[PDB]
Amino acid sequence: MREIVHIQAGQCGNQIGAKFWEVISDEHGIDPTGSYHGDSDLQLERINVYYNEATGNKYVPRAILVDLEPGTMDSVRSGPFGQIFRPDNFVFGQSGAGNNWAKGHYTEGAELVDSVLDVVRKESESCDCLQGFQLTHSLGGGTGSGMGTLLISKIREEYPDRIMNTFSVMPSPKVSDTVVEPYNATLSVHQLVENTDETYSIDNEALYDICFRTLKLTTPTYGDLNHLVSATMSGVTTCLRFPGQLNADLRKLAVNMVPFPRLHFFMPGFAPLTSRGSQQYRALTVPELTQQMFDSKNMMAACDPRHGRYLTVAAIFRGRMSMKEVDEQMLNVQNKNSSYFVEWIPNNVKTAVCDIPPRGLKMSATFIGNSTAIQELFKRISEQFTAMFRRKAFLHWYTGEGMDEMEFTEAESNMNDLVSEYQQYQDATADE
Amino acid sequence: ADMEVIELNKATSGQSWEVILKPPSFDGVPEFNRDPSLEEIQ
Amino acid sequence: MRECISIHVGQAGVQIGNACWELYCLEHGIQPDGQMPSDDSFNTFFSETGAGKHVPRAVFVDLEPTVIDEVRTGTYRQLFHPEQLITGKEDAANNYARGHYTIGKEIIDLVLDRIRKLADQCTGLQGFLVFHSFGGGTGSGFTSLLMERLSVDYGKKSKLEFSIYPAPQVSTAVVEPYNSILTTHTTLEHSDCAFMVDNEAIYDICRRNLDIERPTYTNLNRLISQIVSSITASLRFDGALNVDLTEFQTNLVPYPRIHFPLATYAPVISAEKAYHEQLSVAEITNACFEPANQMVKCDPRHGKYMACCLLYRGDVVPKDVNAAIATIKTKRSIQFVDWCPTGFKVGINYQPPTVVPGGDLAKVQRAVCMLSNTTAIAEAWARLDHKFDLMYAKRAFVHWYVGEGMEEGEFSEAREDMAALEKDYEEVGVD
Ligand SMILES: Nc1nc2c(ncn2[C@@H]2O[C@H](COP(=O)(O)OP(=O)(O)OP(=O)(O)O)[C@@H](O)[C@H]2O)c(=O)[nH]1
Ligand SMILES: Nc1nc2c(ncn2[C@@H]2O[C@H](COP(=O)(O)OP(=O)(O)O)[C@@H](O)[C@H]2O)c(=O)[nH]1
Ligand SMILES: [Mg+2]
Repeated sequence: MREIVHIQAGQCGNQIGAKFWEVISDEHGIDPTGSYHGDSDLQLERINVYYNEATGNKYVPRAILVDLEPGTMDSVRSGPFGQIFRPDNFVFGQSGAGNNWAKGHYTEGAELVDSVLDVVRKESESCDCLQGFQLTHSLGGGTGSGMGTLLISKIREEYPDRIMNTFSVMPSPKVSDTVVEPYNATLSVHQLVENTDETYSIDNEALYDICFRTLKLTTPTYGDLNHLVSATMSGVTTCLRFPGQLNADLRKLAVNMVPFPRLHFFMPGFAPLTSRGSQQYRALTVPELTQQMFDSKNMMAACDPRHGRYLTVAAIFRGRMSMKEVDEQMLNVQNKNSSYFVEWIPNNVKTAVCDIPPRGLKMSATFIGNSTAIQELFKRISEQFTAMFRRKAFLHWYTGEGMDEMEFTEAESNMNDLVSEYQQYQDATADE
Repeated sequence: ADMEVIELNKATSGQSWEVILKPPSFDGVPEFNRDPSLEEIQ
Repeated sequence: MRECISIHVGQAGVQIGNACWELYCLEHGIQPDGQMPSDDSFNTFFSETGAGKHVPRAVFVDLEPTVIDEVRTGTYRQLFHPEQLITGKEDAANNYARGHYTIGKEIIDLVLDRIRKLADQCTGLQGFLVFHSFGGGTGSGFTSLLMERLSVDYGKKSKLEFSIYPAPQVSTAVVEPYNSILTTHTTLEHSDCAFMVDNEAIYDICRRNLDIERPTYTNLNRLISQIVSSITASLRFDGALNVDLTEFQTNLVPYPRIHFPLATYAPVISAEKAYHEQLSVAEITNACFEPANQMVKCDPRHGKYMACCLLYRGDVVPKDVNAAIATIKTKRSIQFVDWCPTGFKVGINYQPPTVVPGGDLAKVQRAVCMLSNTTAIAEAWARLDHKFDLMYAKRAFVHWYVGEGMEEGEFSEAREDMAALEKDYEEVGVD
């Protein structure tokens, strides 16, 4: 287990993916040319998980950039770290998906899919020991959503034994670019339930609420939302890219986090919450960092963790702090909040501490929870879907692509079963 | 106050012995409580 | 000549192996390059090359290369020949099924070929010492696979284990109870004697006795190595008790399945402490009957003894020992089973405990390791079995094992075997 192959699909996927690469390059001391200029051996110890070493001192992201639209790709190349990417790894179409899952999954996407697989095969065959794949995409669009899930299925076919991981961004009416987002999301959730091993549920509803309510940003931009996404992505991948004992690879993370195959949707959390401009800040102790685990205000999925129960939790502390203090504080939270952890999975909270804090902060905490409360996110999508589907509104955009009504009914039913499954384990007891 | 000891050996670095403080209460050997091959394993 | 082959499986096994071999070298005066400027018994553990270099009779195995890569870059890189440090590419991902079946099946033949090459250098091979964790996929899965194959290739050859019983303070997987029960069931019929080391007991000794706020594997292993060295000192030096591997079994194992002795070590003293009075034989002997010095957390006062071995090391006189045993009997019940004599088999090995320079342990003139087969050890199995039951009732995480080709029936079989083992400890203590 070594290399992770990263895929970026659609507008959102490429925007969030590009930010992930500039954040992690900065943490690993890599400049936009690919040269390491850091001053810590920890930065290079597990550099091979995300970077290929090219001739000389240069490091190249093992990243494939995908879109059915060319514009986003140009914006990435023009960017700060745009030059770091492998030129041959940009795979783009000319005919977009027009925020239509059917175009991304069946028409335009199907036409481009083989060109993408050719690039993923090149990266995969170069690997000493491929862990698997990491996909960043939105569920509300057409490319990220439809083509992204098509790619997952095509990759799963060729690499059935590798770990399939995603960072899936959930649509919200609060920051919506299309009226059909509930359809695109439901059709994609159906695909993810079946085809991924782990999915980080990144909710735009929660990101907007954090920016507006907590960061006091009257009109949040994608730039503001993406600052929270990149902080979360950096946090959840800490264990994979730095030397550590816990969840050091994609499979060990999945084995510790996924008790039942379909229940692989994670609720990420982050503390402290910061705004792009906020380079202040003077705060955050160990008890303070720990308290934000149950804090709904710090969740990247718009669910209250106190409305459910944690099946499994992974908590990552970053910065210079006492491991003794972390262990005490973490035990206190489990003992005080006993009722929000399932009794039939003993020692289900695993903690890791990394000496390297993320940029701008001296101390941070990242939470990865497998909570039954994630059903609130799926319920929200199902109700938005049904409001439209009941009247067959905008259905012509999908049937016009060759889709049948049954696929819509099936996707919805599968998502409602997922909700019902979370509820089942929420109500389960250690009567054993 | 009384005890029995049974000397075993002495060597370059050793000297061992038994000790008996309360002898067996029932008398005699213990009275209470496959395969494989290569074919069986494969 | 009576050679012993040491096998170190997975991260725990390899890391404990590093601590053991470092200590053996200090005890026998072997430098990290295998050179020694020199009783002769050390030859049971170290072979000799044409250049006068001393090489451990050991194999280090891991399914991932990281841990072993540290041995082959480290201080003792010249001590071992490259062929005895075996690594795969893909780990068992804390999954017994991956370690035993999927991944293990690829490297098994290579590991046995290396073991065979070491055995070919032996004139009187006694058997094997197997070091592994219960919790990891390699430590659990690969060990049981290897143990089965060793029984086939080395017909009625002694196999002893040093098993790392899992602790939540240092646990890396939620599935450790599953891996622990699966490995215990499969290995039970293949092991002659197994010494469990509870990571919590070791963690607590480091915290309490060595004043280490947050003990690391380095701290834990140094302490573990001292107990392993106490058990193996009479094989590596001209000892009187536990002189051969068959003698461990004879002295401590009354029934084939009840082969899990409890180790208790004393004294454990901090190095960064003010000069203190050396402990007497009475003081160190008293410490053996204190549950705080145990290697496994359990209550012997709630159990019954079936065998007790006291292994003294250093400046110790038989008169001092007998006086200490006599006073203990006057104050303590020390209850034995009906069919066993109330007694101790005592051994004195003249070499005082050696400690790693710059280590956490203080140098002492005398130390002692008590190996007792008590029914109280069943408490450790019960704790593990209960955690297994909690998850298994919901089939939580079971899909990971089934996906690797394991059958759900193997989980039931393993658990029923553990229930029979708990029942055996109960039946053995009856009268
Ligand atoms: N005492 C001690 N315990 C250890 C050490 N390393 C790991 N463990 C324990 O062993 C268990 C984890 O298993 P590992 O040995 O790390 O895993 P592995 O055998 O390499 O197997 P895989 O990584 O899954 O292939 C946990 O209970 C750890 O606390 C060590 O150096 N010393
Ligand atoms: N967080 C975030 N969401 C975005 C971004 N761009 C678009 N979205 C969201 O993604 C969905 C629209 O999909 P998009 O990725 O633009 O379409 P695609 O190009 O066809 O994949 C909606 O839910 C948008 O709110 C971005 O940069 N950040
Ligand atoms: Mg390992």
